[PDB]
Amino acid sequence: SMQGNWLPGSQTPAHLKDLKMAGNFGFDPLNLGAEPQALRWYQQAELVHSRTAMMGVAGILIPGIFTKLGALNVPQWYEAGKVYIEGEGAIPFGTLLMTTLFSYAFVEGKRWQDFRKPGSQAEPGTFFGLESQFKGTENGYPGGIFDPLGYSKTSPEKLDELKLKEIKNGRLAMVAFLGFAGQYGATGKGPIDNLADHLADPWHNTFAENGISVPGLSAVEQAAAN
Amino acid sequence: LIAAPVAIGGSTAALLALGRFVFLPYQRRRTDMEVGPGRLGPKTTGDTFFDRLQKPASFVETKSKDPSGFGLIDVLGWGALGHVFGYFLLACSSLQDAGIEPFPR
Amino acid sequence: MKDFTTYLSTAPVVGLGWAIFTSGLLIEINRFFPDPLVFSF
Amino acid sequence: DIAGLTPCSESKAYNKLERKELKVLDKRLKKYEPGSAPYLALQATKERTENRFKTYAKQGLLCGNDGLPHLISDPGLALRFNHAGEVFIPTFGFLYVAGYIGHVGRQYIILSKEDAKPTDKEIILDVPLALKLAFQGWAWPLASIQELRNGSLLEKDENITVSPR
Amino acid sequence: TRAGNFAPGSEPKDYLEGLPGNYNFDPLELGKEKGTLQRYREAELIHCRWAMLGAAGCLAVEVLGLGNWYDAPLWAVTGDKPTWFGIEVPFDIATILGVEVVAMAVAEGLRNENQDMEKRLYPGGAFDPLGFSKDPKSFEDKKLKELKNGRLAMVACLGFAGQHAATGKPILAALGDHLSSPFFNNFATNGVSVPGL
Amino acid sequence: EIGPKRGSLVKVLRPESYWYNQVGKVVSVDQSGIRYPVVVRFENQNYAGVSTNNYALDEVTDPP
Amino acid sequence: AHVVKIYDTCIGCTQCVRACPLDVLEMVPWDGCKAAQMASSPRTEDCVGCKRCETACPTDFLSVRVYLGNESTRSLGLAY
Ligand code: CLA
Ligand SMILES: CC(/C=C/C=C(C)/C=C/[C@@]12O[C@]1(C)C[C@@H](O)CC2(C)C)=C\C=C\C=C(C)\C=C\C=C(C)\C=C\[C@@]12O[C@]1(C)C[C@@H](O)CC2(C)C
Ligand SMILES: CC1=C(/C=C/C(C)=C/C=C/C(C)=C\C=C\C=C(C)/C=C/C=C(C)/C=C/C2=C(C)CCCC2(C)C)C(C)(C)CCC1
Repeated sequence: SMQGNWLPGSQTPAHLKDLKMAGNFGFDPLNLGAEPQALRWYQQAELVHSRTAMMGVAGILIPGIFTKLGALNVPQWYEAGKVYIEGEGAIPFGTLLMTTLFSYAFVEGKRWQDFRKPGSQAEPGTFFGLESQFKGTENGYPGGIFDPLGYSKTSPEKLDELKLKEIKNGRLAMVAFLGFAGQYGATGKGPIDNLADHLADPWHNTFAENGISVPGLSAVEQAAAN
Repeated sequence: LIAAPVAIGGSTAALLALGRFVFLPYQRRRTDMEVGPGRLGPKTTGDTFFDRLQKPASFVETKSKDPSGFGLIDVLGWGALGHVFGYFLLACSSLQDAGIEPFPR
Repeated sequence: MKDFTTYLSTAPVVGLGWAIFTSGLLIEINRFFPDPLVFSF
Repeated sequence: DIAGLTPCSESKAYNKLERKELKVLDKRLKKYEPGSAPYLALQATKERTENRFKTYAKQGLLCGNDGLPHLISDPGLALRFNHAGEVFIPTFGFLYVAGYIGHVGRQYIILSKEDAKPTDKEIILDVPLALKLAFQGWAWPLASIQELRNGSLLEKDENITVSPR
Repeated sequence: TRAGNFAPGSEPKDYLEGLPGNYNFDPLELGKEKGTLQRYREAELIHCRWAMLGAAGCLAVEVLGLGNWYDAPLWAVTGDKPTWFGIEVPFDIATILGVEVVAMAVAEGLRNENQDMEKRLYPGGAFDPLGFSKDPKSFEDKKLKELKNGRLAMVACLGFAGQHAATGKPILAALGDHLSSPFFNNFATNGVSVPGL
Repeated sequence: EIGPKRGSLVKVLRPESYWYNQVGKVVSVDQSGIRYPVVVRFENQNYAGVSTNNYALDEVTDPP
Repeated sequence: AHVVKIYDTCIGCTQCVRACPLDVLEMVPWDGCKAAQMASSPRTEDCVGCKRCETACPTDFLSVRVYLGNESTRSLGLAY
């Protein structure tokens, strides 16, 4: 049901009050999730944007953290594309992009056909006999081989808690990646260097101090200094 | 350059043989769904001199001296097709014999 | 206030408020930023 | 270097045009004292001219046989070569705002039509609903796609006035 | 009786049920009308048979080491004597074109005048001298296998055409290039199949 | 009695009418047996300026 | 002169005869309307085609129709 609120005192949309959702806070002022399986499609869009954002951010911080500690010489994420391509063991960019596009289209084709008809991928004799566990128990939550440790076959009150923990860490990594592109756009440095700069020197290292994010604010500082 | 009489005669004999032994059963079926009984048929009725000119001729519907329906008009048309094909082949051979290559290299 | 703000809500004032807002927005963009041709960030 | 157009950074006619504009702008500079306000305005105009010529160059812009920069319109050619900022990204930039105005006009038309004497609402605007719809139109293509599939966007012609031919 | 699905969970089209090679493949709803469906069926069957013939020629020119399929018809351009299986036939190119056009004309004229749908699809008789179509079960099995290998050959012919349009190497050379360094030698490395890699 | 209910929304299928494939409200239906007894009122005026018109029985059906 | 035709859609507000300053239209009894009236044009040779009856017609489409053509000395409105 309803847990928390994105804005206390705001008028909750009617489609979000009695709705059983993972991480629902009433945050839909534009009423995009008014229709029911339209919200199901955007639930899957939010889940699949967050899951690749989780892997993307973890692929940025954990190599970035280990770079600060000096264990690995892994470069920064923004220049990692040119680092691998210019290397002597480089698969060409056209081959990599075609392989990524072909592999994801096959995967997202199964994900798409699961959405239109739930449990339709469990038809016998299609994926060499192992498609019997490929039936999605919930929209955006397929299960089966995707949960081989049995961490979802638990009490129902623990399941939505795990779903709430998934969407909360999913949204947090999702705004983190926007911060990562914005901080590379403004400062031109990695998130680890930016975090160390803010920790060691918080006042002089701010997005307001940088003129890229807020144009003309540095001229206000220069005019006030003179 | 290919000799003209043998090429022309072979092309027109092949086209006449195709018209009589091959294309004739497919003929008189496209026309049967074109000028057949229940469909269009006659465009005119026939009252005046300027209106009888669109009536069919007198020598194209008499009977069939050939075992098939291959009449004089069909003979003329398929012979014209054969002459056309033979002249096309002769023209291509002449263009090749002049040292000019029309085909892409 | 209600009687006057009903007149304030009619189309000629809306024909100004949108006009003033959009015009001033474009003036400030063309003023603080120079005249560009390419959206190359 | 497509369609026989040299880049603006390496074009002689582009620099000759810049020198000609600097010459005529400095011609008016000799008629005023340097400590005057028309001199400051002319200096700011010259600075804006120099900044515009510098920023128009080194940005992938190209020109041919005139000294005036050209725009590449074909997609793909403007994507393989760095020319997407000319018209490719302004295309989606305009369409977002163009679809913004069309969507908020549609929602206001729909909302006003389910009200008594709706003809008055077109000449008597209401501010709180129009401003709420104005700030609830950022996701216009997302609202447009969902209405397209389900028939709320369109209307069957059995309730549409059609010509009697 | 369906031989599989082109997509697990697709919408089952009711107009492709009692047909060989039924995968419910088409999403464009082509061949909804029965006569157009039969016309497209016989067109697909004879297109796939010609795909068999073309793939067989293009592969037998490679596995026999007699040249490549693309420069095989270059004998008429240079005006030398044509060779087939090391026989050295002496026939002139114009005679080849004439006999080919008249033979294919009589073949497609006698084929089109069957005037019955089942034998327009599957004639039998003189065209089936081995007589393995006596029982319906093996007949439909060979129908399914013929249609599957025919669709595969129809893909293969366009594959050969695209491979030669990209690189001048023959089919076996491209197969060896993909066998040796698949990541360094494929369609994405030439830069012409996809614009800008 | 012979026509639609009074006050019910109806659809006009008269081709030459301005309100072809439109929705109008029945204001009166005549029971005297005249040519066009079904009289309806429309919310939007025509080009002349009127807002009401009369139609026959076959020109009036319930809209979906 | 001009041809003036009145269709059965007329229901008799007796106002199309007032808008015509030429005495072209007249009103006859009828039975196809509530008012039991129907417009008629006895002096159709005296009409000029000014279409004032069309402006006065409230039916959609109009019950009275005036068609131009075959003009004469009276339908052209010349006093000379
Ligand atoms: C927001 C309302 C709205 C919408 C969604 C449309 C949509 C359409 N119109 Mg229409 N139009 C409108 C208002 C609108 N029009 C107004 C107010 C006028 C009078 C000036 C016209 C005059 C008009 C003509 C003459 C034509 C169209 C055509 C079209 C079509 C082409 C799309 C387009 O950009 O046309 C171009 C539209 C214009 C040039 C009009 C621009 C006027 C402004 C932008 C509208 C302002 C509306 C306002 C801001 C909404 C209030 C917001 C609310 C929050 C209060 C499309 C179906 C064309 C067609 O038939 O295509 C099939 C066509 O020939 N329209
Ligand atoms: C006949 C054929 C090939 C014939 C080859 C021949 C004669 C080759 C002969 C030679 O090579 C030799 C032996 C040796 C060489 O030295 C000389 C030549 C002379 C060159 C290929 C057909 C090839 C046929 C092909 C490739 C057909 C492709 C069809 C497609 C893609 C259909 C599309 C759709 O499926 C979608 C996408 C979606 C659906 O909704 C809708 C539909 C319409 C069903
Ligand atoms: C009698 C008889 C017979 C025989 C027959 C024959 C043998 C025939 C042939 C025929 C032929 C063998 C041919 C024909 C022809 C016809 C025609 C009618 C033609 C035409 C032509 C044309 C028209 C041409 C044209 C041209 C020119 C002029 C120039 C340029 C080129 C061209 C080509 C275009 C038999 C015994 C069988 C039987 C009995 C009877």
